[PDB]
Amino acid sequence: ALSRYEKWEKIKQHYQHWSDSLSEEGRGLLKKLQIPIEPKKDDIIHSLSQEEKELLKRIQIDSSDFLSTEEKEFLKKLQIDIRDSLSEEEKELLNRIQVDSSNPLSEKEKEFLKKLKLDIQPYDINQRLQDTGGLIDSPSINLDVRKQYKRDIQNIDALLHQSIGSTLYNKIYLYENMNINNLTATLGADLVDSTDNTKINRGIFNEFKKNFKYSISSNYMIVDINERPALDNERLKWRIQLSPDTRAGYLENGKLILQRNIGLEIKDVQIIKQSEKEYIRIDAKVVPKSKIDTKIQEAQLNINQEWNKALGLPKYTKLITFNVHNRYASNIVESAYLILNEWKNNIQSDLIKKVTNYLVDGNGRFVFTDITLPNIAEQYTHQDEIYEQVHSKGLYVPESRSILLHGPSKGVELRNDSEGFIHEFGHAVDDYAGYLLDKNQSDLVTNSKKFIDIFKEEGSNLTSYGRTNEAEFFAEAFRLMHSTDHAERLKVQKNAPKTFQFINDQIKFIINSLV
Ligand SMILES: Cc1cc(S(=O)(=O)N(Cc2ccc(CN)cc2)[C@H](C)C(=O)NO)ccc1F
Ligand SMILES: [Zn+2]
Repeated sequence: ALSRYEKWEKIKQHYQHWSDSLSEEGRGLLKKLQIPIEPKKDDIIHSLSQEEKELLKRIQIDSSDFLSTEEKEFLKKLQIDIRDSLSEEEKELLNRIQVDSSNPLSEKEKEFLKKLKLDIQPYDINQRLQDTGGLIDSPSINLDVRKQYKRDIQNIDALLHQSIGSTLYNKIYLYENMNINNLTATLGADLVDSTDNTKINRGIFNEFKKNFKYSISSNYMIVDINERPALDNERLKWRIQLSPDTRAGYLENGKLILQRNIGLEIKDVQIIKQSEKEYIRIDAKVVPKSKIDTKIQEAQLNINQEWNKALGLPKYTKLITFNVHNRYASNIVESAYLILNEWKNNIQSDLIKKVTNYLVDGNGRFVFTDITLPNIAEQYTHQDEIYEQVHSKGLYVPESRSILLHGPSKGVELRNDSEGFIHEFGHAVDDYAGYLLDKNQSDLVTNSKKFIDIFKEEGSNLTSYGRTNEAEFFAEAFRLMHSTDHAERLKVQKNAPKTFQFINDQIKFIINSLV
């Protein structure tokens, strides 16, 4: 055994001059990176009108279809403060109406929350870096805050000037404990076996290992000099080897902060045992970011050439985009091949071809990303207003004729990423149908005389989320009609006959469009 405390001491000495040279502005900066600054709950609540308090008190927050997971969590802690001023029956009653309460929000509820989200952003450098993938000019937060982020990130980059060096880099390992849900909320919930939680589901594991070949860090990784025993939710244990010129800084209690924008090549992925629980070891080696970007671009070129051919498109149509910057990079890239495969397997070749030609005619894109959708230009160039921007698993944006699919998050009511894609392709089918109906006044076919009536009657029969509005109802019905599960296709035909009819009609109408 090679001594944890001597390893520590030697890395501390390597950075001792650097540490002692830090101004205390420098020190403040590093602590702020480590410990984000949260919103002041009191002030938020103090600023609500009495009518807004009453609303926030009674509102069900997971009914939202646009808030991030971070925003959703904060709001719930905010509901609590609001509520601790009540009777025990009030509190119990208000929680009593929560069981059969999967329903869509009222319009005055949604409008309120959409504006409230501008006021509950933490100031959190590493989160801002990961969310935007390093592209911090993205107009998804207030301009003034955005500029404060830029100054801080620039100053941190300038503090991290000293590399680990030629002597240390192949003598030490660095460690990082991770929650599986921070890479894939989908595989996360089902990689710990259900029979036994101390075991790893070998099938999912082979899937995860399958193309986990590279990884990108767009923020500043905090790593441990010595391995720390896992917490509850920490089933991923990274062991990282740096490169000689990897720049880093010493943090107290045996940590290193690494420079942003590095690449990691996955060298090995194993199941290992640590006190009768199973964990996943991930061995990784720091490489230059550009190397991995080169691999991403070649994959993008190759998936487009493959799909340009299969779709009867010009050879150099830029159709599929990899917008990839985060720790599960290579899976995003590989997952897109499989998603597009399930798409061609479950939808008529003529429908797919005629609609995708329409998207390409409007300079459209299939964007596969691991940054948040508000930070994708296919959304933000057409949605100036932050209160109108959407976080979700998937989005169709008609103004840019693009489908956006966010890899890392897990969609409610979804079995996988392929299902999510097909629902988005449902919005695009709705778009083209409305255009064919009326080529100058290009509107959505769900905004038509007919379909509104159909929705007013059958709008409650299918999925809970189908009850939101005409657009979503259509999209869900379209998704269920092309499910791999046979039973799903028929429940639509039986529980909502007119919609079934109406969609199959539009599909006919589209395929029957020509030269
Ligand atoms: C069920 C489902 C969800 C999504 S989604 O999660 O990506 N999504 C909506 C959303 C629904 C439900 C909830 C919480 N119950 C939150 C958000 C977005 C806005 C959407 O309508 N894109 O067209 C995509 C495909 C799906 F089949
Ligand atoms: Zn939708």
